[PDB]
Amino acid sequence: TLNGGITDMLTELANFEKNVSQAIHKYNAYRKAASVIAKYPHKIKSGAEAKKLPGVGTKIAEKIDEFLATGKLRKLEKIRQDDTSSSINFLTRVSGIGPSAARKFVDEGIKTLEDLRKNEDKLNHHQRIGLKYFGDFEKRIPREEMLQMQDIVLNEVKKVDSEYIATVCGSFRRGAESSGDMDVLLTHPSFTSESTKQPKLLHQVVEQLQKVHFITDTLSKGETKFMGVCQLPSKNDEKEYPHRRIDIRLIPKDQYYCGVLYFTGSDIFNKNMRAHALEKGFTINEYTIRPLGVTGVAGEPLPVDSEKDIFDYIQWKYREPKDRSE
DNA sequence: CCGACAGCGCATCAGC
DNA sequence: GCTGATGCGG
DNA sequence: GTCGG
Ligand SMILES: O=c1ccn([C@H]2C[C@H](O)[C@@H](COP(=O)(O)NP(=O)(O)OP(=O)(O)O)O2)c(=O)[nH]1
Ligand SMILES: [Cl-]
Ligand SMILES: [Cl-]
Ligand SMILES: [Cl-]
Ligand SMILES: [Cl-]
Ligand SMILES: [Cl-]
Ligand SMILES: [Mg+2]
Ligand SMILES: [Mg+2]
Ligand code: NA
Ligand code: NA
Repeated sequence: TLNGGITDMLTELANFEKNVSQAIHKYNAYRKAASVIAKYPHKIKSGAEAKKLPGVGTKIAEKIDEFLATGKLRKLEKIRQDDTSSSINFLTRVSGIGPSAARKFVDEGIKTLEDLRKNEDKLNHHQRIGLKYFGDFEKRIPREEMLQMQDIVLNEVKKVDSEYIATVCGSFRRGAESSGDMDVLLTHPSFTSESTKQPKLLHQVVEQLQKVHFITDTLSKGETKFMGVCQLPSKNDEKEYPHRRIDIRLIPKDQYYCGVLYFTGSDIFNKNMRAHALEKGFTINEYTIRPLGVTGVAGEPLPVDSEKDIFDYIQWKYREPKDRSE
């Protein structure tokens, strides 16, 4: 974190374009610049120095010079003062409320935590739970708690069927000392790219986890993806653990590597890798890596038997999960 | 300049 | 009821 | 907002 001041600035600028301006490309431009600068092993001394890095252009370089000289950015100082922008940025922090709903509520005058609570009636199910656990979802999860959660998930899944294989991905698999949430990749021999010999595969698991009171709420749920809430059990007289966000993805067993690659992230890593893939003439999703014909249309899935095989197709040396945190 | 910028599952809605 | 588009995950 | 062709 040699350039934390600069990266935080780029991140605030990113959120602004995302939440207020609804300009996703500017959002990603800022995030890319922040990321590349985050792994830069030197304390940046000038906008020009930073401009040498890919993803950092003239505009961002000018802002870096402003930030390095004054220790702040006028554009942000003004944005921070703007009531609408402020309110819109804040509301988007509730899970379920994005830029559109945020601006929408702000129009109606609903712009504070208090306002949301006195208007639950104006929230869909997901946004309702997000408000309920607003404080909790703001908290980080120490890796030690992730370990306890991992144990519960793997053992409970094993109890449903010994053939299930639950792998904890996301930032956890990347070695992080704390996570924003828990992401679980699920596989079972009965569900392959070729067939679904068994129904309720994901349901059974969700059900069992709810049975033992690990999963407390549901944000969204389908046959292959579950997005909800969970909580570690506390001992007698012991304060309860904060509620945690949990995501579970059931992927075809034979497409495991593409699935684990995707779910391990990071999101920026995935976007960079998938983009590189396109330039190399391939397309990558959580199921497969396919070549791109002359027309540009995806071809048939190429054989994959490891994460490395995917890296090899696009001519990228293998990168351990811990080195994919972009 | 100008087009590209990753990919997709679930919830919700408009139009039929 | 469906399909298609959009918001959200994030 | 940044980049490549
Ligand atoms: O936009 C996205 C979001 C997530 N993902 C993938 C990569 C990411 O590592 C994984 C889990 O998503 P999270 O939003 O949970 N992110 P991550 O676990 O990396 O970080 P955090 O610690 O915040 O949960 O899903 C994408 O491909 N694109
Ligand atoms: Cl944009
Ligand atoms: Cl994105
Ligand atoms: Cl600032
Ligand atoms: Cl695979
Ligand atoms: Cl596919
Ligand atoms: Mg995560
Ligand atoms: Mg997640
Ligand atoms: Na640059
Ligand atoms: Na939100």
